[PDB]
Amino acid sequence: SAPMGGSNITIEGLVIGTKEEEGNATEEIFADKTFQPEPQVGEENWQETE
Amino acid sequence: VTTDRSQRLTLRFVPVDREDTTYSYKARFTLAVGDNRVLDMASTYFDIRGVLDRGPSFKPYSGTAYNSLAPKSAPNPSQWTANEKQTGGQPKSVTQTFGSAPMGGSNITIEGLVIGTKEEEGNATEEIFADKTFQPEPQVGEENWQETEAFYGGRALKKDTKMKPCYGSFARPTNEKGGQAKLKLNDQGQPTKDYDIDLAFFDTPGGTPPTGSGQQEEYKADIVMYTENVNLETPDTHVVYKPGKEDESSETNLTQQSMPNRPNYIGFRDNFVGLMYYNSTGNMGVLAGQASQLNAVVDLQDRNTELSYQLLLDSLGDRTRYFSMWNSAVDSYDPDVRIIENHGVED
Amino acid sequence: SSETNLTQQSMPNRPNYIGFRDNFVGLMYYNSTGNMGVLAGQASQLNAVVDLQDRNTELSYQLLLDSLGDRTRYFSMWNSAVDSYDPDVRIIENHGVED
Amino acid sequence: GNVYAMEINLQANLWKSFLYSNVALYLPDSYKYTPANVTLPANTNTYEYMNGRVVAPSLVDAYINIGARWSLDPMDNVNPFNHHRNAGLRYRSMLLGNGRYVPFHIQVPQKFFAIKNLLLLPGSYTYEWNFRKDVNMILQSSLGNDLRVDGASVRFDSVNLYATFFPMAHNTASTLEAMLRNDTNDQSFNDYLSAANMLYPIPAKATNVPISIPSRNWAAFRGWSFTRLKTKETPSLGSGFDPYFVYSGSIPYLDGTFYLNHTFKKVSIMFDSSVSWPGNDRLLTPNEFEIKRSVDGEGYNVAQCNMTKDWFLVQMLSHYNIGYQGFHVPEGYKDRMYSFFRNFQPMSRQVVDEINYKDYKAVTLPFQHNNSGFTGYLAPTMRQGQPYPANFPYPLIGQTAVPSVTQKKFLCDRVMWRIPFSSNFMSMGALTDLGQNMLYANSAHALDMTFEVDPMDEPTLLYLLFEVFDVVRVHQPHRGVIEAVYLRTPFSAGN
Amino acid sequence: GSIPYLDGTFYLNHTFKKVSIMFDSSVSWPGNDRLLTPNEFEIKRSVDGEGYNVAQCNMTKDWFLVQMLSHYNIGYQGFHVPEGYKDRMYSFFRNFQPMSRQVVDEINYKDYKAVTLPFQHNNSGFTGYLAPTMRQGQPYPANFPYPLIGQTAVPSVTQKKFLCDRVMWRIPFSSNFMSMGALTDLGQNMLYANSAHA
Amino acid sequence: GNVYAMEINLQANLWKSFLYSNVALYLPDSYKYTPANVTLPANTNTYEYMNGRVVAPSLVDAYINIGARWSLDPMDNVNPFNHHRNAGLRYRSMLLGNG
Amino acid sequence: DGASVRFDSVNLYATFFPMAHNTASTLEAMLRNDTNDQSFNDYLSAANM
Amino acid sequence: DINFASLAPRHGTRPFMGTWN
Amino acid sequence: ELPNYCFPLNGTGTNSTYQGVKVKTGQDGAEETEWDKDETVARQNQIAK
Repeated sequence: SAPMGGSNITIEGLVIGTKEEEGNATEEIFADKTFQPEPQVGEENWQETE
Repeated sequence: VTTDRSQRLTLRFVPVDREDTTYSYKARFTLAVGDNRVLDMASTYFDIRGVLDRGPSFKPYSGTAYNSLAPKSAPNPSQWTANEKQTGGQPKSVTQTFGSAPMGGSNITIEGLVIGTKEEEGNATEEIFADKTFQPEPQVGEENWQETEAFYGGRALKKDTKMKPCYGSFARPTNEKGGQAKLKLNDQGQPTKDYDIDLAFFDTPGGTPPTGSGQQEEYKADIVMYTENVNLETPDTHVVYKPGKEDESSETNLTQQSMPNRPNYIGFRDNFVGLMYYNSTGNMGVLAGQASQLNAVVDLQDRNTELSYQLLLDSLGDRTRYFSMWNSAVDSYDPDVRIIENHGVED
Repeated sequence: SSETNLTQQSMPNRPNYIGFRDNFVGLMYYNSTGNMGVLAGQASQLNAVVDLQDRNTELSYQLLLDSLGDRTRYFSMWNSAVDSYDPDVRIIENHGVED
Repeated sequence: GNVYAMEINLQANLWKSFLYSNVALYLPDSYKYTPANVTLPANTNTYEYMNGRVVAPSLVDAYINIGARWSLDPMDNVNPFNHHRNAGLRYRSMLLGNGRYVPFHIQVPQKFFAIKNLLLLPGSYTYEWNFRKDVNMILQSSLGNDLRVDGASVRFDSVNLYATFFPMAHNTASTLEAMLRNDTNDQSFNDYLSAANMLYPIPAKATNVPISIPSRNWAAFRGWSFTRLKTKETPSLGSGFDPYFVYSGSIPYLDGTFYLNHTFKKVSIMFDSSVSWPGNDRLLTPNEFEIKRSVDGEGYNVAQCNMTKDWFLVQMLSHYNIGYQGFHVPEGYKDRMYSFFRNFQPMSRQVVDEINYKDYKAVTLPFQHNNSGFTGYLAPTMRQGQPYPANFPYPLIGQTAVPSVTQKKFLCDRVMWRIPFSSNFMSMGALTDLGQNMLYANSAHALDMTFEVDPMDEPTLLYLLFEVFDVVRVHQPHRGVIEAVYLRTPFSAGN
Repeated sequence: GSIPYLDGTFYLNHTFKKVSIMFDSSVSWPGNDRLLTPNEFEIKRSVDGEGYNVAQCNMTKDWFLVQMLSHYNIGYQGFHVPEGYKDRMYSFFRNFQPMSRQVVDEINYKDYKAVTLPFQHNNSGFTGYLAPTMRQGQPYPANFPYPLIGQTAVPSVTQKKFLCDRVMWRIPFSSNFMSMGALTDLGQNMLYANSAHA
Repeated sequence: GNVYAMEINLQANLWKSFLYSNVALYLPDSYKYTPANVTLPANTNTYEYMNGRVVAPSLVDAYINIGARWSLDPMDNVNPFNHHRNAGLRYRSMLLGNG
Repeated sequence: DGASVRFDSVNLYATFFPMAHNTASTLEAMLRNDTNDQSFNDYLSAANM
Repeated sequence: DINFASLAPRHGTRPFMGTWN
Repeated sequence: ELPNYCFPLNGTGTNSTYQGVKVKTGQDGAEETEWDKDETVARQNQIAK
C-alpha cells in the first residue's frame, strides 16, 4: 500500500510539499528516501483523496 | 447502670450566633451539659446542611453518555452549501447533503414518506404519511438484514446546525414523542407553534438511469429526508481533530472527530479534612466554660491535627472499610497503574 | 422453510442453575407438627423432641454458622455455600467506560 | 471458499485502552501538545487546558517496558492519588450522586486531641468552630484543577451541634462527677502525631538542603520523621484564605498521601558542629544515613533495588523492631496502611546499552513506528500509515537480544521516613533511652542537618517533623469550669 | 428461588418507615423522652425539616443509633467501624449501603419534555429497536437522558435511599438499647406483670 | 491511502453486555413484552414464559444513572439471590455436575 | 417445569471417640446423675409470627 | 439474636498433657 | 445475549449517489412522473438506503 499522498511524482520521487523560492522558482520538496515516506504517516481522514 | 427518669439520648443545638463570610462560616453553640449527666465529646459532631455547585469541570464517569457506540469521525446526517459549483457561467452555490434513510416505505409524495395504509372503503385506502414532528424515528429501520423496500426516508440536520461528529451528540427533545426540531421564532421572538422541519426529495443521478430515460418526467423521488434544525450540544466530549479553522458546516467538517472529556470526580475529602480550621490561630475554635469565658483549646501553628487524625484511624482500625457518616474512605490508586507490570497480552 | 425464514434470529436461553439448598435447608421436616421427628428410649414411648409451629430451626442454624465461622468458605459435605449476589449488580455503580 | 471476514486483536486493544486512559493521559504537560487549529486557555490549572492538550499514544504503548515491573520514570514524581481510578475518591464523589448541583447533609466530627475523647462534666460551655468555604480546600478533584476558577462554590444553610449521652443512673453520674472533679483524676491526652512541624523550601533544581536549629534543650526528644512535598500541593494554614493555593488534588501534608519518599539520597545529623550522630561506628557509612545509592562498589544495596543495607535495617528496626536477629515479613497487624513493608516496592528493568551496542541509533518518538497502518500518527485518533516492520523498541529477549544495562529503584508511597532518637534504633518505650541520657537531658546542643535529594524542576518543601511529646491535662474543679494545661516537650511552645 | 424465612436471605428491610410500641394502649415505649421522636422509632423519613437524617442517606439519627447500639454497643461515646470479628455476615454495618443520585427537575426545568421509552433514542443505527436483536436505524443526536454535568447541565433534584440485604431489624428490650447480658435489665424489671401488660 | 477498516467500541459493548445480561433480564415482568408472532404459556411461573419474554435493552442501558451508585428502583424489591451470578448457588449446582 | 426426586436409601451414620472403657464408664456415671443434666438453647431463641 | 452462645469451658494442661484429679 | 457490531469509519458505510428533485409546479398531486430535478440542490448527495 501507498499511504503518503502528494502533489506529483518524478525521478526524484514523490513531491510531499513546495516552497516559494522567488514565486516563479517555487521548488518541489521531494521525500528524503532515507526516512520518508514514514510508514506511520498517511492520509488524515476517511474522506481520503490526494 | 441506667436512670428511669424522663431524659433524652441525643440533644441537637442550633447556633446562638453565626458569621457567614466571603470564604468562611462561623457558629456558636451553648453546649449545656445538664446535671446528673456526663458527655463524651467523641459523641459530638457538626450536622452541616448546605448546597454545592461542582462547576462545569465535574465529570463522574469515563467515556460518554451519548451515541457511545458510534464510530469516531462518523458525522450526524447533515447538510452544507456550495459543494458542486461548475462554472460557465456561475459558481452555482447549491445545498448538499450526506446521510442515511433507514425507514422503508411504500411510496413518496408532497406529504413525504408513505409508512403505512388503512382500508377506508377497500378502494379508497388512505396512504399514511409519517408525522414529520417525530416520525420517521431515527431508531426505527428495516427489521432484518435481507430486506430492502422500494422507497426510503430518514432525518438530517439542516445547514444552520453546525457539524459535530455523532459520537457524543445530544439535542433536547422539543415534543413528548422525542422529536428534536427547534420551534420557529423568526418573524418575532415568540414560538410560532410549529417546527423548523423541511422535506428534501431525491432520485438516482441522470448519469445512472439510461440516456433519454432521465429527462422530461423520468426524475422521481425515491428517498425523502425530513431535514431539521436541533438544539445540538456535546455535554461530555470535545473535538480532538478538525481539518481547518472553519467551525461551520462543510464537506470536510464531516470528517471532524471527538474524544470524551477526561474523568474528574469531585467530592468532600477523606474524613472531611480541610473543612474545619485547625492549627490556625487567627481562626481558632473555642471551648470555654460560659462563666469563665477563657478558651480551653490553645492550638499552635507547628501542629498538624488533620495528619494526626489520619494516622490515628489507621492504628485504631481498617482504613479499607468505607464509612459514609464521617466521609471516611481513604485515598488510593490501582497498583497495576502505579507499577505498570507489563506481562503483554494473551492473543 | 422459506427465503424470509433465512432471517430468523435466536437468543441463548436464560441460565438456570439448580441444586440443593445451603446446608440442605428444606430437606428435613422441622417446626412442622404434621411430620415431626423422633428420638425416644426404645422401652418407653415418650418422644424427647417436642417441637413447635412458632419455632424456626432452619433460620436458627443459618445464623449459628455465621457466628461460629466464616460463611465465605464453601464445604461440600454439608452442602454449605451461602447465598450471595454480585455487589456491582445489586448497586449498579455506573462509572462509564475507558474508551 | 471460506466466508468473508475481517480480523481484530481484542486482547491488544483491551490492553492499549487500559494504558492510554490510565497512564498516557497522566504524563506531565511537557509530554503533551496542542492539536492543529485548537485554542486553549492560558491558565494551565483549568479543565479546558488539562482536557484540551493531546497525548501521543506511542508514549506508554502496549510494548512499553514489556516483561518488567517498572513505574514509568516521569510518573514517579506525579501525584498517584490525583487519578480517576482511586476507589476512595470515586466512592466519596458518588456518595453525593452524579449531578454538579448537589444539596448536602453531612456529620463533620471533632479531631482536636485535647477534646476529641474528653468527658465533659455538668455545666454550660460556649462551643465555637470556624469552617472553610474555599472549594480548593474543602472539595477534592481527580485531576486537581483550580475549582475556584473552574466554577465550584459552596453555601451553608445550617450547622447544628449534636451530643449523645449514655443514660447513666443519676446516683452513679453524680458520683462519677464528684470523683472526676478531684485534682487526682484529671483527664489527660496526647496528640497521636506528637511532633513539631517544620517546612523548609527547596528551590527548583536544588540537590542540597542544609538546615539547622540553634542551641536548645533535647529532654524527652523522640526522633525525626521527614518527607518531601510539592509547593503547589501544600496550602498555607497561617491565613483565613490562601489565594495562591491554585490546586485541588490530594493534600499530602494534611491527608497522609506522601509520594516523593524515593527522592531522598542521604541525610546526615551533626550536633554542636562536631558531634556527629549516630556516630559510634554504627552504620556501614557511620556519619550518614545513605537512604539509597546510584552505584554500589561494596555491595551495600538490599532487597533487589538500590535502597541500602543501612537504611532498610533502620526502617525495619524503627517500624517493627526486626533487624537484629534477622529479617522476616512483619505480622500483618503491626503493618498498617502507613507502615513500611506494606508500602515498599523495589523494582528492576533492563534497557538497551546505548554505549556498547554498536548498531544502536537514537530514534526519537516521531520517527519510532510499531503498529503503523493500524494506529494513529502521534494522536488518539483515526488509524494512519501502512503495515511495515517495527523499528522500536530493540528486543531484550530471544536469539537476537540486544546488549543491555540494568536500572534499579524503589517506590514508597504512604510512609514518611523515620529515624528514632533511640540508642539501637528500636522502640523499647515511648520516652527513649537517648531522650533521658546523661547528655541530652542536661546540656543544650545545637543541631545541624543536611539532605541530598533528586532535583525536581519545580519548587518543593522538606517537611521535617521533630518528634516530641505533646500532651494536655484537663481539670474540671467546679460546675461549668475547664482548666487546661499544655506541655509540648522538647520544643515547648509557650511564654 | 431463595426462601428468606428458611435460609436468612432477607432483602426488604429498606421498606420500613416507622414502628411504634405501646403497652396497655397508653404506656408508650421506650417513652421517657428518649428518642428525637419519643413515641416512635422513625426508621427513615422522606422529608427532613429538623435535619434528623444520617450517613448521607435518609435513615434517621435515632434508628442508626439503635442499630449500632444493639449490634455493637457503639452509639454512646462516638461512632466508628465495628471490629471485623464482631461484624459477621448477618450484622448491620457489614450490609448497610447508603446511596444518592440526581434526577432532572421535572417541575422547575421549564424546557423539559416527558419522552417515554419507545420514543427515546441514543445509539440509534448502532442498536436494536427495543429488543436484544439486530441493529436498526440511522446515526443521529441522542434525545435522552438530559445532561446533569458540564456547562449546559439541567436543573436537578436529589434522591436518597439505603439498602440492608441480610439483616433483620432489632430493638433490644434493654433500658439503654445495649447488650449488657443475655437476660436484659428490663426483662428482670417487668416481672411486675401483676398488671400483665398488653 | 490508509488500510480499509471498520471501527468498534469494545469497552461500551463489554459494559452493555454486562448490564443487559445481569440487570435488564431481571427487571420485573411488567417491564417486559411478548415478541411479534411468539406464543408463550399462560403460567407465568414457568421457564418458557421467563425465557420467552423479551426486554428492551434501553432499560438499564450504558448511560442509565451514569456517574452514580444507585440500585435501580424496580430492582430494590426484586430478590437479589434469584440471580445466575450468585456464587453459592453456582457452586451447589455445579457440585452435582452439569447434566 | 419437570423436576423430580427419588430416594433409593437413607442410612444413619454415627462416629465414636474410642474412649478407654474405665474412663467412659466413669463419664457415664457422672453424666447420669441429675446434678449433671446436659442443657441446650436454640440459637435464634424466639417465638415467630 | 443477642448472639446467643453461653457455654462451660475455662481450661488448661500439665507439664505438657492431661490426666485428671 | 446482546450482539456486538463493527461499523464503517464514516458511520453510514457504502453510500450510493443521488440528486435532489422537487414536485414540478404544484399542478397535480397525480403522483408518479410529475417531479423534476431541483437545481438548488447538488447532483451528488451521498445516501445509504
